[PDB]
Order: sequence, then structure tokens, then C-alpha cells
Amino acid sequence: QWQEDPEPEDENVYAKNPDFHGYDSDPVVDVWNMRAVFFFGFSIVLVFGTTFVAYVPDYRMQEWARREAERLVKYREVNGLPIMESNYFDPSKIQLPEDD
Amino acid sequence: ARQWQPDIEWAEQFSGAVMYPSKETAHWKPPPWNDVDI
Amino acid sequence: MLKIILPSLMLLPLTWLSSPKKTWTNVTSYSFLISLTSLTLLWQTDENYKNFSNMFSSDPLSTPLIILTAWLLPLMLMASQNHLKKDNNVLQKLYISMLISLQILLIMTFSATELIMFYILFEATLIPTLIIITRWGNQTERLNAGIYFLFYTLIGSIPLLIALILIQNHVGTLNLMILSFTTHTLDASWSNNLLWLACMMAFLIKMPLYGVHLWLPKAHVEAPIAGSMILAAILLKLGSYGMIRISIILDPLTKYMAYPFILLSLWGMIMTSSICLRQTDLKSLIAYSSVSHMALVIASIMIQTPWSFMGATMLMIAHGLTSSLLFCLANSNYERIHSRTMIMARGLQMVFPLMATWWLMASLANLALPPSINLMGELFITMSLFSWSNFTIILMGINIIITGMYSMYMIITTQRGKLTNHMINLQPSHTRELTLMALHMIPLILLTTSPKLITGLT
Amino acid sequence: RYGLLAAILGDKTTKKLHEYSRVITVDGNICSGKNKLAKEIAQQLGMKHYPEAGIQYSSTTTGDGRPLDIEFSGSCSLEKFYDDPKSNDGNSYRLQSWLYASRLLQYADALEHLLSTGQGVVLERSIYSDFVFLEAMYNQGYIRKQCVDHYNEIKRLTLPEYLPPHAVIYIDVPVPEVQSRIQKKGDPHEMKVTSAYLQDIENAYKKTFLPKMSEMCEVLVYDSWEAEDPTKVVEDIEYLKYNKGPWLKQDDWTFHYLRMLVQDKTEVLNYTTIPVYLPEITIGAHQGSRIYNSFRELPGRKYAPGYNAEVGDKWIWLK
Amino acid sequence: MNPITLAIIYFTIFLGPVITMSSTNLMLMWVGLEFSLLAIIPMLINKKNPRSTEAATKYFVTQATASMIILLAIVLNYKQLGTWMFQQQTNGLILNMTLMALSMKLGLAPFHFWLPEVTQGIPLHMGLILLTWQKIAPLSILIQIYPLLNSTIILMLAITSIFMGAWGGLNQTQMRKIMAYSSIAHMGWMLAILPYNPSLTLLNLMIYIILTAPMFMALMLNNSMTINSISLLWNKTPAMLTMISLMLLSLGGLPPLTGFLPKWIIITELMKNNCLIMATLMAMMALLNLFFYTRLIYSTSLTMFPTNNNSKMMTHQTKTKPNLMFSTLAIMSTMTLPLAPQLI
Amino acid sequence: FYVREPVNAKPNWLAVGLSVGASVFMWIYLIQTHNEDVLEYKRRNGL
Amino acid sequence: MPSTFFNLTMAFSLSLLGTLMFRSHLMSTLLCLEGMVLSLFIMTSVTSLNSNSMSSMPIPITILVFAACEAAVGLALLVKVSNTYGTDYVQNLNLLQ
Amino acid sequence: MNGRPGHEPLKFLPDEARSLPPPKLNDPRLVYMGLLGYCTGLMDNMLRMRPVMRAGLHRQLLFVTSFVFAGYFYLKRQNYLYAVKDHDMFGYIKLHPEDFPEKEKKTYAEILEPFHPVR
Amino acid sequence: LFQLLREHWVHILVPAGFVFGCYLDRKDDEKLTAFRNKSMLFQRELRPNEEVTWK
Ligand SMILES: CCCCCCCCCCCCCCCCCC(=O)OC[C@H](COP(=O)(O)OCCN)OC(=O)CCCCCCCCCCCCCCCCC
Ligand SMILES: CCCCCCCCCCCCCCCCCC(=O)OC[C@H](COP(=O)(O)OCCN)OC(=O)CCCCCCCCCCCCCCCCC
Ligand SMILES: Nc1ncnc2c1ncn2[C@@H]1O[C@H](COP(=O)(O)OP(=O)(O)O)[C@@H](O)[C@H]1O
Repeated sequence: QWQEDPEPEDENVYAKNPDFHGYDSDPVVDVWNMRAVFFFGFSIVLVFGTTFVAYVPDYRMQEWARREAERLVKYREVNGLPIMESNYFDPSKIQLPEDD
Repeated sequence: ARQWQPDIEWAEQFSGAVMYPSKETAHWKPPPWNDVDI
Repeated sequence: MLKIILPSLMLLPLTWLSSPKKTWTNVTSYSFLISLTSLTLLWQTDENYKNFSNMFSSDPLSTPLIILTAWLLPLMLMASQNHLKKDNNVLQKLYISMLISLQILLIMTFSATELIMFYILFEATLIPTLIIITRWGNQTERLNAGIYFLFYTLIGSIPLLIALILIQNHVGTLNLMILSFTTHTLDASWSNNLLWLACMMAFLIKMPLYGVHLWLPKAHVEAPIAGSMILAAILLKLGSYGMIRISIILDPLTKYMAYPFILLSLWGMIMTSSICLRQTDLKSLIAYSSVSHMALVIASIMIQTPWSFMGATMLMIAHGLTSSLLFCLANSNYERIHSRTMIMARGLQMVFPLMATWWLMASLANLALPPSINLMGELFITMSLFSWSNFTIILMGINIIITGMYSMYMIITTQRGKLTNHMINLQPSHTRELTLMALHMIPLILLTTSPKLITGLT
Repeated sequence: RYGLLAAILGDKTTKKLHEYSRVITVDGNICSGKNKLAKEIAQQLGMKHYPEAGIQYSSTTTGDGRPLDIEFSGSCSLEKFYDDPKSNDGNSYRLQSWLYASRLLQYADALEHLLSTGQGVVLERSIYSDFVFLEAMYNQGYIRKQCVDHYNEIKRLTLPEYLPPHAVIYIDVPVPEVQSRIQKKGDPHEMKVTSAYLQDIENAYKKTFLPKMSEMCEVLVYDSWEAEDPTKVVEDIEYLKYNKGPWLKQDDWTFHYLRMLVQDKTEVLNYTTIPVYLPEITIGAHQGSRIYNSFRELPGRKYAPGYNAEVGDKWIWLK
Repeated sequence: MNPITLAIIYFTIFLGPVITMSSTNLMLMWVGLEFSLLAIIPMLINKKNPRSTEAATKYFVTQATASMIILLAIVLNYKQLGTWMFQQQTNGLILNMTLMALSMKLGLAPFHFWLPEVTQGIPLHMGLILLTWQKIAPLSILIQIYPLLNSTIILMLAITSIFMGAWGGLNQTQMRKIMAYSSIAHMGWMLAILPYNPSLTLLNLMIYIILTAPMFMALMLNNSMTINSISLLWNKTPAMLTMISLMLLSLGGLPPLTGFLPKWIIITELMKNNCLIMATLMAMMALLNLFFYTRLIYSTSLTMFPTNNNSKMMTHQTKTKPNLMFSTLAIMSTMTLPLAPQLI
Repeated sequence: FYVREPVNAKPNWLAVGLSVGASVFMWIYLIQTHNEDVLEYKRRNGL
Repeated sequence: MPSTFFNLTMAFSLSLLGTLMFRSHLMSTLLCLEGMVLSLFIMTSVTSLNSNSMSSMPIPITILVFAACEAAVGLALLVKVSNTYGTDYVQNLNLLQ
Repeated sequence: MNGRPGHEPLKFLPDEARSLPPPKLNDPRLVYMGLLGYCTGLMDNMLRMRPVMRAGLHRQLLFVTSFVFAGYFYLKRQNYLYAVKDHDMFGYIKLHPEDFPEKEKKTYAEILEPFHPVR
Repeated sequence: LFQLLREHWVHILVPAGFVFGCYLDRKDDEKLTAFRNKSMLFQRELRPNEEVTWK
């Protein structure tokens, strides 16, 4: 037979290091590889990130447009103009193909 | 449990003077390693 | 956007220079913060998109992804610390670097103004991925899987190369900004009808369409967990991002040149969803789940209605996170079980109480439970598809019923029923396994609170 | 490194060959007196003396020179050769193939000393004589036919390039008397060896090795009595005329290329690693990777000679 | 080789291409081609193995008849124009025969059969000189006659070489044979853009030289003429496994590496000139070339083939340091795509 | 140590001095070229 | 002159067909190969002579000098072949397949 | 191109290239060439089996400093070549003006691109 | 201070990238500064003792 190794068993890392956190076999590296992963993972990304993302102001202008509507609807209604006129680019500006 | 490293048989195919050997194409056997013929 | 990128490059020096024992924590801890710098791009207080500089830009469609691409590198490096912890200390530092380059390249591809910059970076991502799948792939067939993943993408890629060089001559620059504000209206010739297919086909291939999706089941099967996460979460979505930015040109033809794909995808959605119903390999079932839920996306990036695109952007980010979560937990069962078979390992909740809660939430994300971005996404694509033709609900209606069935079957035959008598005893759950999951779902819960951020360009 | 430049600007081996400059090798037979005569012939004629090739001869050759672990040296046991003939794992063929590689290294190191220093060479058994062990092994059940073909292929590919032994000495003692010589030798593995197997070894020499080398190189046959008398044998060597043989055509410009070969050990045995996959020879990727990824981590071996600090190398930052 | 002879030959093998390039009198260009033919034949039979004599006798007959055809073109021109050199007026057949003969010398496509056979049975070092240094002298003549040669003839010569080179590569497992089948394809890309952008013809050559020269000095570092032989690279010398991987994928057109630029700009120039028929088919089968490149990748790097026990012995003795330039051109190849604008 | 000593154990002090010294000649020519260049550019054009 | 040039040119093509259609012994080929050099030498000399272009007569001979050595190399390969096979038939030159 | 008037038959960079600005030594490209070089050096050490980064610190320098040296003087030229291209291109546009007339597109108001509805 | 043995030599690699990154992204601005304040929607006139609108 062609020489090759006998199947390597998978160790019960939980037999020694009964506090195994799943990162590395020797205990101190494990502890310091979860004390830095829960922290940088949860403690300052899911928390500081969500804080910053929550405070992004008027994202994509949708906080601005609910007022500009309100003053346009305030202005258009009181002055009697149609609230959403039916052509946007004014007809006067357009130079329609004359013949057709 | 071991990413399967190639066995002898997987290796075998790459021998032979042509990868895809057809009829009267397997007749060809690999050239001498020394580059010298008998 | 060179903080999301330069600091990333520097990760490579850190994976190499750092101590063999401390290499893992330096890399994972630092890219978590790299994700935090990525969050700055989300600060868009105005419609004008952010053109950082000539070559690098980020608009609503790319920003939700760049953050996901940066987010998964930490997770990928945490899910592969177990397998790949049996290596020689230089095989690891190669795997870690390979994972690092994927998001460096993927961050740039998603944040690229010039479409051919997309192509060069687009097709480069195959190099890192093929190495991850072939070199560390457990099964005898990864050499084959790698071939399938390289050729299907490559044969699609060279047509796009010819097409983009073609439009540069026709218009005079491949700059996505200009191409948008310039008049490029195809003329429904027979040739243009080919151009359109040339540009979309390469994107349609890596976004598995029903016709060419055989590469994805084969690739994720033997791929290591980190490669399977990357393929499902970021790699497949590269095809969707491309279809959104490339169909700005080729505006007139897709009105009538899409029918073929749309029907291929919706019928494909049903058959891909159904074969999930009886597939013995769990990783196999998640992969076909990925094909079907991505077949919905190619059917919304082609109908081209504002809501479709918005549904697509919602679903792509959401399904990306969910799929990985499913691929990540599949791996945890695979490593203790040592087999991909779904029938073995029955009853796990009895022995792994929490992983089962993660399994349940992942499945509910997989099927459309309502207070989830996953449902909002499908609800929207469903609406537009209905607008395209009221009949579409029938086919997008057989998929919803099937999607419920396979999603729960994964929970019912893997995480319930009587425990398997005595497989190699299943060691308890590591805290890494559980966090790798928590890190996937906690963002899924947070994004569902404010869906606006992943809402697309439309 | 010795190179044409040296040659163009000197370094012509032709200007260093003396009357005693020859490749003398005593093929001998097992437990015979091959070594004593050799060490002596070396002593009186002033020729370099090279010991019989060993499992760890290559390790003594390279780097520290401390003996390597068995698996690092190819996992070959002459000891296991004897106690377990026709073994399932084939340690006997692996032993023979490593032995051929070891003498290939020894013969090449010998030729390098001969062409550089000009001191003549005594190396005991040679690659040319190695075949007798395999012939006897195939004669009995030790090795199967293909195994033989694989050794012959390696021999045909590498041995012709090297120049032949100038003269060969044959210290012959009969099949029965070597076994009694073996009997008082202390090791038990040498004892209990097949009389017929020893029969096949010396028969293979007499039938093939001598006559073969009779035409090509100066073949001197000595009986045991002539042996144990290094003086007389030495005398006869000094007596033979080094004429017949391929060595006659070795002009300086021809030696240069041969020198540059032996000067490169990685080539000397390049064809020794030919990718012919017979089962005994195959490392196997998982075992081989571990053995390499372990041999390469030994102190002074991680990096090239001169660059590994473990053993005390310095100046690496400017080398 | 008496070092004097080595000098005379090597000088001729080097004066051969240089006279061709420097002179304008075609005649002097022909003898430059003639000297290259005479100088290469001695080196080809250095081992003098039975395979070698076959190699040289083929190379010589193929080279000689082509040389005679090139001379006939010059002789004919001399009577259609007193000049000893091709001009706008030159009869089209005069140029076409020149095109066929030099393609014969380059073994570009229809005459591609001689190149794999000649490359097999000659030492790898001479094989590198045959595939790279010998090729420059014929193309220098073609670059000079750039405007005159007809577009249709070389376009089909180019498409034929891409197809034959790619097909030859998949079946061949003989490493040196594989190097020849890529050079036929790469030569096809070079001539495809020859009537259009000669600068790009040259670029597609240099890059081929900066790619093939490292690749061959890699094959010989372990002197492996078999893929099985290069596959055990992981045991003999592990570091070259990384760059051998990238250089071979660079030889094929994959985008991050330097190898994409030659194909990319040739395609850009052909589309600029409207050959979007021809360019497309070329790029597509160009993809076939990568398949056989990656199959080798598989055997040498991505998968570890089993090795013989004697390999441990070769690891022991100190390894031959690879050449200083192997390292510089290995990084020059595979890593200079960011420097592409200045290259063209 | 080694039975067969390395050829590189004590540095090839020539290879240092032509490697170090060559590079320092490169810079002093390169930096010179730039400032010299900048000037030529300035005077050849307006400034 | 044009008629003579036609004959010489076809002579070169008939010699071309010869060297491109081997049959047994190689020495035939090399011999044919030489038939071309003669035809080229004759044509070059002829036109140079009726163009009174004396500045070019050097060429007719340079052609022969280079062609002679070219042939010398060719024959040494031929002798090398019937030393390794001893029959000089293009037939046995197939090891490289 | 060649044949262009005044062409220097074998020169590297004609003095006319003096007029162009010199490449800033820290131009990203020259800096790349530097890194390209350092890597060559590191690679060499690796292929020759030496401590990768702690060896040949003299060579490291030769490499990073050879590649860079080459760059400034190459880029200096490639820069010129490109600059010639404009001199040449822009000039022609004028000398042959009629062939490159200045089109005058109409404000969208006037032009009427057809509208394909998505519906 | 650059404590060795991967003490601060390495830990400062990635962070430094960030700074360099920010140094470039604020340098890109410096280049793309035409239309500094010449845009139509935002073309205010310079307020007293203010050098330029956006830097
Ligand atoms: C970004 C692109 C994608 C990136 C993916 C990966 C990113 C990982 C790294 C970054 C992680 C943090 C950033 C992403 C999360 C952002 C969270 C967020 O934006 O919260 C906003 C919310 C304010 O609400 P807002 O939408 O502004 O108000 C609406 C006014 N009309 O502020 C809050 O209310 C915070 C509340 C915290 C707790 C909320 C829990 C609510 C759960 C509700 C659903 C429960 C059921 C879910 C079922 C799911 C089933 C699968
Ligand atoms: C655009 C990016 C494209 C993708 C880039 C990343 C992938 C590059 C392609 C890799 C192809 C080969 C993959 C398999 C290689 C296997 C190498 C191996 O097995 O390791 C052994 C080798 C030699 O070992 P040695 O260093 O002597 O020490 C250990 C002795 N046993 O030691 C080694 O070979 C490992 C170390 C090699 C040198 C370091 C290379 C690390 C990867 C650097 C990637 C940089 C990516 C930059 C991305 C930028 C994107 C714009
Ligand atoms: N290829 C081989 N086959 C069998 N035995 C070998 C081989 N190579 C070396 N040997 C062993 O080397 C030994 C050398 O013997 P020697 O030193 O003369 O006396 P002793 O037998 O007392 O050691 C032999 O006995 C033989 O067993």
C-alpha cells in the first residue's frame, strides 16, 4: 500500500480547557480571543454603530421633504394654486415638434 | 476528516503522453524521462 | 472611500507580520472596527450621491453592501477558526489573507464608478474564491466544483468585456455617472438584441438563473464554510449589483428582451424551491434555496419598477445575511456530525438548546415571516411582478407555499424529533459558534427596525 | 561557485590528476572484509576513503551532520529488512532505493573531491555494484518484478552520466564462510539471513558485475587470503595500468561539465525522484507534507545554510 | 563545448536577430534570419540523444525552406521595383508569400505542427531561447512591413493559431509541449493586432517573454518535463508554487494579473478597428487556454500529488538558488496591471 | 555549523558595497535629476 | 527576359513542391532545397544583369555563400541521422510524436 | 508614432520632454514600482529559502531603489510620449478644421427622444 | 512607543492605514476643487474673512 497517515481523530477540546470558548486550544489565547471579539463585535459595533446610524439626520432628504411639502401645501392651498399641477416642466419651455 | 488530497489513481491520469487518450492514441506511451531512447 | 479600503489592505500586513498565536485576534478585532469606519458612508443627508473621487463612488445601492462586505470578513474569519486551526501556521495566514482580499476587492467592486473597473475587480474575485474552495475544500470533487465556478463565470465574462469596450467606443467613457446623464438608447436591432444579452449574461450567470445555476449547488457543497458564506452573501450579489448599474444603458431593449429570463426565473423559482423539498445534503438545500430566492431578484431587476429595485435591494442584503446564517449553522452540525446528510442528526434541540433558537429564527427569516426585511422584500417584488401580469402571483404563489415547506423541514428533521442514538457524541456549543450566529441575526433584527437604509436607489 | 568563469580563468582538473587518481571501489560481499582493505588501501595509496553508504549518510552529508530520525531519512531499516523479508509495507525496497540514492550522493561527492582536490577515490561498494542486492532480492520473494523495473529505470537514467570506476576490487569469501563471519558478528539481524540469498548476491556479482566491469574498468579479483594483506592488494593496484575504459576521453573541457553536475547534488539525484508511482516508494501527500513540514523545521534547516540563526548563523541581515 | 565555440555560436544566435532588426536592406534582413538558423542547430543537439537529431533535422528543414521562400519574395521584389525592399506598390502575392514564410519561421498557425515536436527533445534552456529569442527576428521583419501585409490573411492565421494552440494544450501533458501550444496562441494574438497596432504587437511579445522566461526557468529549477514532475514541486521547492500559480493564470487572460493587458488592449484596438467578429471568437477560445493552465494549477498547487520517498533525499542537499531575474520578472509578470497606461 | 560549510556564512562584502553603494549613487543622481529637472521645466516655460 | 523569369520562377515552385512532398531519403530533399538556391541565384543574377545594376551583384554571391553553409549544416544533420539510424529515411524521424 | 517630423531615431527621451513637468518622486506609480520592487526582493528571499524579511537588507534596498530609479526615468518618458500625442492630435484637429467641426446639440427642449413606458 | 515583538509595531499598522486613507481622501478633494463655489445651487458670495466655502 502507498504509505499514508492513519486518520487523525478530532480532539475533545472540552476535555482539557473545560472553559473552551471555541477560538484556540491553549486557554489564555481563547479568553483573549473572545474578550476582544464580543467587545469589538457587539460592544462597539452593534451599539456605537446603531447609535451613529440612528442619528444620521434626515437620511436621503425624507425628513426635509415632509416640511417642504407642508409649506408648498400651505402656500399652494392658501394662494389657490393646484396642489400638484398636472405638468411639471412648464408647457411654455417645451418646443414641441411643430409639424407633427 | 481530511480535505481529500489526491490519491495515486487521481495522479495516474496525468501520466501518458496525452491527457485525453483515444483509439490508437493510447498506443503512445510517455517519452523516456532522460530524454534518451533505447 | 479609502478608509474602508486602505485600512483593509493593511490587514494583510497584519496577518503576516503578527504572531502565529495572536494572528487571529489582531485580524478579527481590527476588521470589526474596519466595519465601523464603513458605517460612515451611511451618512447621506441628501440625494446627491457621494462621489468620493474620480474612480471611487458610493450610492444608495452600493453602500448597503460595502458595509455587509466589510461586516462578513470579521465573521468569515470567526467561522473558519476551527477548521483551518489544524493547519501549519502559514496555511492559515494564507486563508486569512485570501478572505481579506475578497472584501478589499468586493468593497472596491461595489464602490466602483467605471464599469470596466467593475469587470477587472469583478472577475478577480474568482481568484481568491477558487483558492478558498479548491485548496481547502474537504470533498474529492472540489477540483471539479472549482472548474465549474471558473468556466461558467469566465465564458459569461469575456462577452461583457467585449460589450463594455463596445459602449466606450459608442459613447466614449464607461463612467457610470456620465453614462447615466447621457443619451444611450439602443435601437432594437438584431445586434443590439445581442449587446443587451452580452452585458446581462455575465451578471445573470453569477446570479444563478434557472438555466445556468448548476455551478452554485456544486460550489457551495465542497467549499469551506468561509467560501460558502462569501459566495452566498457577497459573491452572488455581485451579479445583481452589476445588473442594476448596467441596465442604465440598454434602456429600450429590456422592455421586450427580458421575457425569456423573467419566465426562466419564475418557473425556475418554483423548481429550485421544490427540489429543496427532497435533497439529502443540508448545504445542498440551502444552495437551491439561494438559487430560488435569487431567481426572484433577477425578476425584479428586469421588470424594472421602482418597487422591484427596492424589493431587490431589501431582499439581497437580507437574504445575504440569512443565507450565511443558514450556511454557518449547517457547518456547526457538519463539524460535530462529520456528514452533510440531513437525515442523520435528528433532535439536536434536545442536546443543543440555543443553536436551535438560532436555527428557528434563521428559518423564519428564510420563509417570509412579516416583521422581517426578508418579507418586505418579497412583498414588494411580488407586487410589481403582479403589476407586470396579474397571473405572476400563481407562480410567485407556488414558491411561497414551497418555501414555507422546505424552510420548516430543515428545522423539523434537523432540529426536532428523537435524538440520534449515538453518533459521535456531540460536544457542546462553542461560544464562537453561537456568536458567529448572533453576529448574523442581531444585524438582521436591527436593519428590520429601519428598512430605509437598504431601500435601493429607486 | 565553481563555474566556467573559473574554468576560463583556470581551474582545469586536467592539471590535477595524479598516478593515484582513480575511482577504486571494493564491491566485496556481505560481512566480508570489504571495509578493512578499503580503509587500508586508502591509507597507503593516499586516496580519499569514503565509508559504505548509509541510511543517514545523506544527513551526515548535509547541514549539522547529526543522524536524522528514521522517517526524516525515508523510514528505511536494514534491521527490519532482515527480520521481516517480503514485508507488507516493503521496507526492503524502500531500503534499497534509499541506498541507491545514498551511494549516488556518495559517488557524486567522491567525483567532486576527485576533480577539485585531485585526491583519488575509495568508496567501497558502488552504484554499479548495488544491483547485486536487488537481483538476489528478486531471485527470492523479497522484491516483485515491477519493483525491479523501477530500480533499473532509475539506474539507467542516472548512472550513465557519471564516469565508471577506474578499477574495481573483488574481496570474495565463500557463501558458507561469510555466514560464520556473520555468526560471530554481534548484531542478530545480520544473523539468520538466507544462505540462498547470500548465494544469489555473490552469484550475481560473478555472473554480471565482474564480467560487465571486466571490459570497462580495471577488475581485480582477490581471494580472502590476498585480502587482509592490504599491502599486497595495494601493490597490485599500483601495478595495474589504467588504460582501458571511458575515462580516456575526459578532456578538461569535458570534465568541467561533469564537475558542475556533481557540484549540484539536487541534480545528481533528480532522476531518483522521478514521478513513477510504485506503491512502496510513494510518500503520500498527507504523510509527506507532515514529514517535509517537520524535516524543514529542524534547526538550521528552515532556511538555507548560512541563514538560519538557530545554530548560530549571523550576518543574515546583510547576506 | 570548447568555450570558444560557445562564444561563436552564441554570438551568431545573437547577431542573427540583431542584424535583422537593424538593417533595412531586406537582403541583410534575410541573412540575419539565415544566421539564426545556422547558430540554433548546434545547440539543439547538445545532448545528441536520438530524439535531438530528429528535432534539429525537422527544425532545419522547416526553417530552411521558409528562408528560401523569404529570399524568393526579395528576389521577386527586386524585379518589380528595383529596390531591395518592400514598397507601397509591391505585388500583393509578393507580400503574402513573405507573410506565409515568416509565419512558417514563427510556426504561427498552419505550420504550427513543427513547433511542439521541435520543442520536445531539446533541453529546456535551449527551448526557452527557441521560443523567445528566435521569435523576435521574424516579427521584426513583419513590423517593418506592417502597412503592406493584407488584413484577411493574418486575421485567419491568427484565428487558426488560437484554435489549434488551445486544442493542442488540453491533450498534451508534456510540460514543454504545453509551453509550445501557448506560444502558438500568444503568437496569434500578436499578429492579430499586427496590421493594426504594432506597438501592441510588441507589447504582446514582451509580456509573453516576461511571462514565459520565468515559467521555463521554473520548469527546469526542478527540470520537470512532466506535470506529474512539476506536481511534486510542493516537496522539491515549496515557494515557487505560489508564483508558478499566478504566472500560468497570467499567461492565460484572467483580469487582476499583468496577462490581461495584452488581450485587453488588442481587443480594444480590434473593436476600435471594428473587428468585433474576429476579436470575439479569439477571446472566447482564449478562455480554453486557461482551462489547461488551471488543470496544471490543480496538479502543482491547489492539490498535492503524492511523492516518492527519494524526494526526502533531494530536500536534504542544498537547493540550487533560482536566478536573480526569475524573481524580478515573476513580480513584473502577474503584478504590473496598475502600471498598464504607461506600458502601452 | 555544517559538515559542508555554507558558501554564504560570512557576507560577500563586495556584494554589500556595490549593492549599498550603487543604490546611494542612484538616489543622488535621481534626486539631482528632479530638482535640476524642475528648474529646466520652470525656466523653459514661464516659471 | 519575362518568359525566362517565368521558367525560373516555376522551377523554384517545382523545387518548392519537391521539398514540400518528401519521399524516403532526406538527401533528396536537401538536394532539392539546393535546386531553389540555384534558381534564386540565376534569377537574381539575371535581373541585376539586365538592369545593369552592378551595385547589386554582390547579392547574387552573398546568396550562394550563405546557402552553401546552410547546406553544410543540413548535411551534417543528415550524416548525424544515418549514424543514429544508418538509413537516412525521413521515415524513422518520428520519436517526437 | 514614427515618421513624425523630428523623430529622434534612437533616443530615449528627446530634450523636448524637458518642457513637461517632472514626475513627482512620490507619484503613486513610482511608489507602486517601489512596492513592486520590495516584493521582488522578498520573493527572491523566499524562493532561495532565506529569512523572508530579515535577510539581504542590502538587496532589499537595491530592489526598492532600482525599480524606483527606473520608474522616474521611464515615467518621465511615457509621460512625454502621451504629451506628444496631444500635441500631434490637437494640432491636426485645427490644421484640418473642417473635418472636425464643432457640433451644436439642441437644448433638450428642442430634441424629442422617444419615451418607452415601463408600465 | 513602537514596543516590539508585535507589541505596537503591528497593532499600529491598520490604524495607520486609516490615517493615511483620510489623508488621501481629503487630498482628493483638494484636486477636485474646480467649481469650488462656482456651482449654481450653492454659489453664495464669500462671507467676510472666510477663504473658501468648502475645504
Ligand atoms: C447597513 C447596511 C446593511 C449592513 C448589514 C450588516 C451591518 C453590521 C454592522 C452595522 C450594524 C448596525 C447598523 C445596522 C443597523 C441599524 C439600526 C438602525 O438603523 O436603527 C434605527 C432606529 C431608528 O428608527 P428610524 O427608522 O430612524 O425611525 C423611523 C421614522 N419613520 O433606531 C432604533 O430604533 C434602534 C433600536 C434597537 C433595537 C431595535 C429592536 C427592534 C426589533 C423589531 C423587530 C422585532 C422582530 C424581528 C423579526 C425578525 C425575524 C427574522
Ligand atoms: C487581486 C488578488 C488576487 C488574489 C491574491 C491572493 C491569492 C494569490 C494567488 C495564490 C495562488 C496559490 C494558492 C496556493 C498557494 C500554496 C502556498 C503554500 O502551500 O505555502 C508554502 C509556501 C512556501 O513556504 P515557506 O514560505 O517557505 O514557509 C513554509 C515552508 N513549508 O508559502 C506560501 O506560498 C504562502 C506565502 C506566499 C507569499 C505570500 C502570499 C500571500 C497572499 C498575498 C495576497 C495579496 C492580495 C492583494 C489583493 C489586492 C487587491 C487589489
Ligand atoms: N542493498 C543492500 N542490501 C542488503 N544489505 C545491504 C545493502 N546495502 C548495505 N547492506 C548491508 O551493509 C553491510 C556491510 O557489511 P560489512 O560492513 O562488510 O560487514 P558487516 O556485515 O559485519 O557489517 C552488509 O552486511 C549488508 O547487510
